[PDB]
Amino acid sequence: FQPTNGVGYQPYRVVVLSFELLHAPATVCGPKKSTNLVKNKCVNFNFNG
Amino acid sequence: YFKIYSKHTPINLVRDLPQGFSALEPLVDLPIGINITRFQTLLALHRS
Repeated sequence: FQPTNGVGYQPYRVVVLSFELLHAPATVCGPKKSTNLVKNKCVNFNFNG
Repeated sequence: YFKIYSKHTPINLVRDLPQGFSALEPLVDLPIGINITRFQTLLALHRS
């Protein structure tokens, strides 16, 4: 690995993420997005599922 | 899911279980996903 090499010979760091689902409880979940709380109005609420 | 419920109670009885009511609060739910069929208590020795 030299700094003057071509782009096809330059070092590339590779990270491969493998996602599997098993019968065990899935714990690596995506972000739980939240919005600001609004009170005193008829709204559709989703609190912790 | 491994549910651990626990309760701390201040007693002053010497030998047996006291007679009374105390509901155990849920302390922690563990995502373990494993088979468990046997258990064992862990104690502490006193050395002198």
